[PDB]
Amino acid sequence: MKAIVVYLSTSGNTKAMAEAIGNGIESKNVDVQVISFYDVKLDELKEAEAIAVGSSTFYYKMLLPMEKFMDETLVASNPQGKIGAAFGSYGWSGEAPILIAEKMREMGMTVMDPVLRILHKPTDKDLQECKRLGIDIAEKVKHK
Ligand SMILES: Cc1cc2nc3c(=O)[nH]c(=O)nc-3n(C[C@H](O)[C@H](O)[C@H](O)COP(=O)(O)O)c2cc1C
Repeated sequence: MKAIVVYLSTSGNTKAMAEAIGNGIESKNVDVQVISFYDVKLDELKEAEAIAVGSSTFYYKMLLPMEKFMDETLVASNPQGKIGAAFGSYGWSGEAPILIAEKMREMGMTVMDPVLRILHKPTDKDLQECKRLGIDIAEKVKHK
């Protein structure tokens, strides 16, 4: 089975989170690809049993390219009933991962806890939190 970790990142912080989530999924022998939203194909979303989506927060929102990706591409992938996860890096208000999770639920996805947001640059211990989210995603995939 297969998971995909899709992200938007402006300075690398959400990207670092995404790669650590993927490392956690790999560690449980679930296939995974960690990929920027710009490069992901519709078929790759359709193929996946679990889709984790991450964005940083700019002016209290996920950035517009990610909002479009979610409203157009993710909806078109027919994700009803799939495992979802939401994450991102932020500086003080941190709305984007909350908004991502809400969008996923509206789409019919079952969003795992925790929705994971991390201030500024992830420390090593922060990246262990990310790895744990990936382990949890893999275990959820294998349980289904
Ligand atoms: C122009 C700009 C606007 C930002 N606005 C917010 C904001 O409204 N709320 C917040 O929590 N962080 C805000 N941030 C902080 C970023 O979310 C934070 O630096 C984050 O670590 C960037 O992660 P990334 O490298 O994955 O893009 C802003 C940063 C910039 C540069």
